[PDB]
Amino acid sequence: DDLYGTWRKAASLKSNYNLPMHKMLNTDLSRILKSPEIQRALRAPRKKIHRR
Amino acid sequence: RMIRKMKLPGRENKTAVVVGTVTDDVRVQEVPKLKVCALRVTSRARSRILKAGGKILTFDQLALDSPKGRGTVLLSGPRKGREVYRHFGKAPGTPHSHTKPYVRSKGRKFERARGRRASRGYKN
Amino acid sequence: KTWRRWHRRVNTTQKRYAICSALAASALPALVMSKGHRIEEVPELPLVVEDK
Amino acid sequence: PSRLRKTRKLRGHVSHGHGRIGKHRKHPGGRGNAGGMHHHRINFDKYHPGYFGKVGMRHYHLKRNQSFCPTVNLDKLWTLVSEQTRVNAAKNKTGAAPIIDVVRSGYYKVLGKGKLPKQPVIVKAKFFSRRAEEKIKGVGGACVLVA
Amino acid sequence: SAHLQWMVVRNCSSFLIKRNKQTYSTEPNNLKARNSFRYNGLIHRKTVGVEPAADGKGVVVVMKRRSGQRKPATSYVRTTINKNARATLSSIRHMIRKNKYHPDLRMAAIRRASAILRSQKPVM
Amino acid sequence: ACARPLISVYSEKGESSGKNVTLPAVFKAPIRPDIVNFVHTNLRKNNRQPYA
Amino acid sequence: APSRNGMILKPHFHKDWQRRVATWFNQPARKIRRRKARQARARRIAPRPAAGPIRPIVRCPTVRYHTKVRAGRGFSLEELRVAGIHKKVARTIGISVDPRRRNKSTESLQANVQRLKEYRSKLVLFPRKPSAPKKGDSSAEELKLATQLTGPVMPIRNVFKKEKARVITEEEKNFKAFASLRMARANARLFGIRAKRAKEAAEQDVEKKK
RNA sequence: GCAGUCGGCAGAGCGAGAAAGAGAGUGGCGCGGACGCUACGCCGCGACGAGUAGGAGGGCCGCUGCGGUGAGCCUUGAAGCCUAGGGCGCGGGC
RNA sequence: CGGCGGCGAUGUCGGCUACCCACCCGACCCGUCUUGAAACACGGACCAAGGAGUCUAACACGUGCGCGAGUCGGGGGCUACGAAAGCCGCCGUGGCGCAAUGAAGGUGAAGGCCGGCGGCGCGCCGCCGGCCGAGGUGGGAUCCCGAGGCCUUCCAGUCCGCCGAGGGCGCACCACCGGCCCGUCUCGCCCGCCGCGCCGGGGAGGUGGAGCACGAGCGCACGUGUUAGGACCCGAA
RNA sequence: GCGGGGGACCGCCCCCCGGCCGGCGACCGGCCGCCGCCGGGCGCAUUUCCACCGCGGCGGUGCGCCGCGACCGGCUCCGG
RNA sequence: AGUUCAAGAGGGCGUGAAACCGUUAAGAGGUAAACGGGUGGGGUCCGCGCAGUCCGCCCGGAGGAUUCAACCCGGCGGCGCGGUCCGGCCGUGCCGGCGGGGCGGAUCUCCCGCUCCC
RNA sequence: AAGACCCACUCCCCGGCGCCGGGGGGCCCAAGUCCUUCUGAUCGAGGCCCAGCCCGUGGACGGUGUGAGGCCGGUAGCGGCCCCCGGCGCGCCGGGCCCGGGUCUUCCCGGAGUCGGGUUGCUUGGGAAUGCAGCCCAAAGCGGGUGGUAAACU
Ligand SMILES: [Mg+2]
Ligand SMILES: [Mg+2]
Ligand SMILES: [Mg+2]
Ligand SMILES: [Mg+2]
Ligand SMILES: [Mg+2]
Ligand SMILES: [Mg+2]
Ligand SMILES: [Mg+2]
Ligand SMILES: [Mg+2]
Ligand SMILES: [Mg+2]
Ligand SMILES: [Mg+2]
Ligand SMILES: [Mg+2]
Ligand SMILES: [Mg+2]
Ligand SMILES: [Mg+2]
Ligand SMILES: [Mg+2]
Ligand SMILES: [Mg+2]
Ligand SMILES: [Mg+2]
Ligand SMILES: [Mg+2]
Ligand SMILES: [Mg+2]
Ligand SMILES: [Mg+2]
Ligand SMILES: [Mg+2]
Ligand SMILES: [Mg+2]
Ligand SMILES: [Mg+2]
Ligand SMILES: [Mg+2]
Ligand SMILES: [Mg+2]
Ligand SMILES: [Mg+2]
Ligand SMILES: [Mg+2]
Ligand SMILES: [Mg+2]
Ligand SMILES: [Mg+2]
Ligand SMILES: [Mg+2]
Ligand SMILES: [Mg+2]
Ligand SMILES: [Mg+2]
Ligand SMILES: [Mg+2]
Ligand SMILES: [Mg+2]
Ligand SMILES: [Mg+2]
Ligand SMILES: [Mg+2]
Ligand SMILES: [Mg+2]
Ligand SMILES: [Mg+2]
Ligand SMILES: [Mg+2]
Repeated sequence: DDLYGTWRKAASLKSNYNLPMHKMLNTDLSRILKSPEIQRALRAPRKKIHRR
Repeated sequence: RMIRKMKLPGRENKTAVVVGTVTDDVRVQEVPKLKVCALRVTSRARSRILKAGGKILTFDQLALDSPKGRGTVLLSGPRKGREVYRHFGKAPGTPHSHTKPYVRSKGRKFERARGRRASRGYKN
Repeated sequence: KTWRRWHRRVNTTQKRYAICSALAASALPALVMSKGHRIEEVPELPLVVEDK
Repeated sequence: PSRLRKTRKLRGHVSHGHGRIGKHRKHPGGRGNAGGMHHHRINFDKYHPGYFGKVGMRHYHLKRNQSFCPTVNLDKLWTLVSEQTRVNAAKNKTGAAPIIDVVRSGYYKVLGKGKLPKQPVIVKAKFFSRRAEEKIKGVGGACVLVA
Repeated sequence: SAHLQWMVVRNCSSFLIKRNKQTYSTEPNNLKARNSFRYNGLIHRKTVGVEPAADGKGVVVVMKRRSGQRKPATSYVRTTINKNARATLSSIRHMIRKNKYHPDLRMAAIRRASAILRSQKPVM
Repeated sequence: ACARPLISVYSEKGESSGKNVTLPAVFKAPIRPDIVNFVHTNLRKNNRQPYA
Repeated sequence: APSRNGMILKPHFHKDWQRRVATWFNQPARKIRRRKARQARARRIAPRPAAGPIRPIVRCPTVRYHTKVRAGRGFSLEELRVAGIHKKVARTIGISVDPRRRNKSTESLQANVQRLKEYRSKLVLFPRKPSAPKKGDSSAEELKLATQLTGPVMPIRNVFKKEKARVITEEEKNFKAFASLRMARANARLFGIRAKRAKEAAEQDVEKKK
């Protein structure tokens, strides 16, 4: 925690270095998708096979 | 740029969304409260926005906040801002062509004589 | 020739980035087992033994 | 990586991407910048206007440190000092204006591009632009010449 | 998370076999031995495994526990089932369905119990 | 992420000591296998003795 | 032949450059050998500092660098004279000497004199015969507390006279910096020709009476 | 198109010519239910398919050597080579 | 198909392919230069092994990664693999970027409103104060508001979700119009003082510029293209 | 007067607390409840579980090889 | 005949390809051979083919098994904050301070050294 | 540099000599040929309990009838021993050297067929001549050289 730092504190044993930043913070895509907020905004799924 | 684009009338309490980098601008004296979603925010821009009382979101948080992007202002950086576009256009050496040429160095003996002065033959 | 560019300089921020990412991955049990280390009985994966 | 190069997909094709009619010969057109006034003249005039000819005075022994004058604009003028320097000057009421020596930070001349924030300042430089000094006077402030 | 670990190991795991236009995962709790996100037995918080018992009779079922995810010593709970075939499938189906424990692996585990039990019944 | 658990520090005989170190934040860094492989493919060329 | 829009390049590869190519495969070997020579020197001059003698404060010339101070070759003879150090004992007690350097100003002279008097205050001088101390040699306490110094001896730093926030006066608010620069350039450009014109029109107008 | 495998915490819909809600409140026994989803995956419709020079993509095509990996193979027989044997792949090849 | 038949253990069943043979139709020998090759154009008797777009540098553009108005330690230094990796920040010297223009001397990137005063004859032509303040027009992905409405006996009656006439703010970008900076030209009136000068500054209108007009660069890697190098390989007199 | 030391301020960080709030699904314990599984008892055979048999039915898949028929549907070429 | 695991390694000898040649076997043969498409015939082997498939449920038939359900004990696991059960830990959360510290700052201001001055 | 006036220590080095505490070379230093088994040969395969065969600061490598941490040489180790050659300290004899800083006064001081000029030729980024050389001219001393445009004045 002093070699590379936390996010609140920089690296004590490096000159100017902080921990890299997450481009997304919650990576649980399944937990994101089946959460209620997205599901109320989704349209109805079209699950039916219309073959020739 | 993000300050002035959310500054427009009717864009209050509303989230700035960019699918690129939010970089700092040091010729900015006052930073108002901004709710921002971006791919990357530069470290000083994070400090300025968070010390301004704002929120920085990422896109997975944006999806849980607004699943259809309601209350959003989608923004872009200047897509002609790179220096390649000053070289792009009409060929320099044709009339009324304000295109930067490719020079190894700039100076009085670097691409200034023949096609660029009326005295040295001709001027375009 | 000898003067082929044998050596590659990597940016210092990226070298610390890769050290950060490899350390972060060395604490998730799926990734080290997918590396093939036999850890199915270690008592905790960031396996810290005391300083003796 | 030689394995991502185009030469791996060109194995089995006779002319190696250089044509059967006009081949890959040695130097068809001269070496380097040959014919820049004769047969490459259209390219040289269309893309490099002013390449040929001789303009302006010679200066035989040029010392580039002599004309060294790195400039700064007024929009980055407060970036030379810290943030508490600006906010303490903002909150105090005695009119005690901070000094920005741009020679100290590494610039010799002040040009005036941006808007300058409404509070007094004393700016020291070796040279000033007219628009820079009139903007510092307009915001309230002083321009101090140093050497 | 699990999707991130999957995006790491989906092509660069040691359990990956890519031969003869097929793909298999030799992971210990991978029902169907399939390199998939769903059937991967390492990246999930909740995993089911089914394999033969230590002695040659019976089917042991493996459930991943909720707390010690980073603690592989106490993580998996093993239960040997030495019953008849219908009772063994009833036990596995009740462990998966009544617990609601990762319920899309129900008949992958049921069919694996059936395959191990058939492999344990001797040939003439 | 931001949640940092309490790693148990183990002893000579392998059982868990009473000690606890909170998890360093470098273990919550973005795990970027493309960047790690880029850093690996460029730093591993740096020990190469020349041949000609 | 040139293609479309691109730079005109002049590569200096028209000579037989491949004989005189200097690869750097002995770079970590040179670094490791220079390091061992440095530690061998530091071990040889065992209480004397490893980097070398003390170097004075010099102002760089040639306006790009004249705000910056740095380490010069040696203290000049008038600096040693004002510090009261003989110019031959200076190099024996560890002072760099530059005979060639003039002084043109008092302040750099005095700053390096005070540097010399700050260095002789720190100098722990071992006696020349080890079982018999002499008149000016250091005492046995600082002999036993002598160490080998690393880095430059009292390293040279840029000091900045930081100015507090002042109330701006009306004289500084009325001073016209750009106008004074333009008039300064005009007066410097026109000093000789105006003097010639004044002298000519002064001496030739005496023809009215002579 | 598919994260909707939304299951005794159940109710299994969304091809149907016509903008939108199978919305919610309040006054007037027997313990069951195929497959799927390497999301760089899988599925469905429709149209199309000449090719020199040339360009681009995919190669679970091939050689050598290095870094990881396969608790890999191997003197109960490796590489190589031969083969009227068995095959796979549009093919490179295996 | 919730229809059937026949043949089987030492002579038969199947094996599209795989070896040989038979027959019908098709079928001139490849590579190359060429408008045109099977050519009475050249190279090739046969087989094995070797055998030709590489590397370095520079530049351009595209793409990937990191950081980002900065970026970069490459040179130096400190502490088996390891000649690696880690560190240095008062090692960012320096490079490129953040500013251009002029031959150069040089100069160097918004302004308007209000209070006070035919000097002239800034009603016009400067400075004292305060305030507001970085342009506009058209198009413009997205987004915002909502006249009304999306049934289950029927009137209400609320909340949520959805749709929506119309009206908005308008990203990037394009086109146009203004604006600002340097060169140069034309016209014309002023303003300054330590030295009032062959001084210094300003305005209006055009016009030349590789500019500004709220950044986008740097480093690394990959790919193509153009070069300088033996430069895809072999070849002179 | 210089340079340096001391102090204050400001910002950030770390640690004690006092209080809300969030998470424990990258990160838990204790008891209580409901469930499921494992083991050991009691239960004792119109239950359960094994293995065989019928040319058994039901539903799926295929017949060893060589064949034929039937109707359904699609595209066609004709004819009355 | 002998050595050797092996002369199927015999002193230019490990492996021993192709071109080319000898012999054996089989097939063929007047439009030089060779090839593409389509069959047919004969061989070489292969399928260790040659009375041909099991799987799930139910019915019947005899057989075997100390065997099912339900209740008791113990262990393990999963899951309303059990509205507001008890306690911890963590926060890219915040507020409070009779708080106790590090770092930084171009934010301000008692002692020492040093330089002129009697 | 010398004189006068003050201030201030008697220790540097040579030639010999004896005494005290890095370099070459030589010789060495852990532990399986344990029990079965494959084989032409094993260094392969299995096993070695309650010390999970033994050593491991040694699991580099090579050799030995495939494949070896433990068979051998080696490897590791601030591991050992014996010579040799230094370097480094103290001590003795002889010899040398019998030495300075400050203040004031009085004296003194410089490299020529060289610089420099012209011309020629070569060279350089050096452009009315950067350097060199030949030839011709040919110095001065408050002088000379340089101060990247030839020349005069300052
Ligand atoms: Mg082609
Ligand atoms: Mg050709
Ligand atoms: Mg090509
Ligand atoms: Mg051509
Ligand atoms: Mg042609
Ligand atoms: Mg070429
Ligand atoms: Mg011509
Ligand atoms: Mg071309
Ligand atoms: Mg040194
Ligand atoms: Mg085609
Ligand atoms: Mg024919
Ligand atoms: Mg040809
Ligand atoms: Mg012809
Ligand atoms: Mg032909
Ligand atoms: Mg003919
Ligand atoms: Mg020919
Ligand atoms: Mg021939
Ligand atoms: Mg070959
Ligand atoms: Mg790029
Ligand atoms: Mg090495
Ligand atoms: Mg190009
Ligand atoms: Mg060649
Ligand atoms: Mg080339
Ligand atoms: Mg030749
Ligand atoms: Mg043999
Ligand atoms: Mg042999
Ligand atoms: Mg042989
Ligand atoms: Mg015959
Ligand atoms: Mg063994
Ligand atoms: Mg060995
Ligand atoms: Mg061996
Ligand atoms: Mg062993
Ligand atoms: Mg041994
Ligand atoms: Mg040994
Ligand atoms: Mg040794
Ligand atoms: Mg020359
Ligand atoms: Mg002069
Ligand atoms: Mg001159």
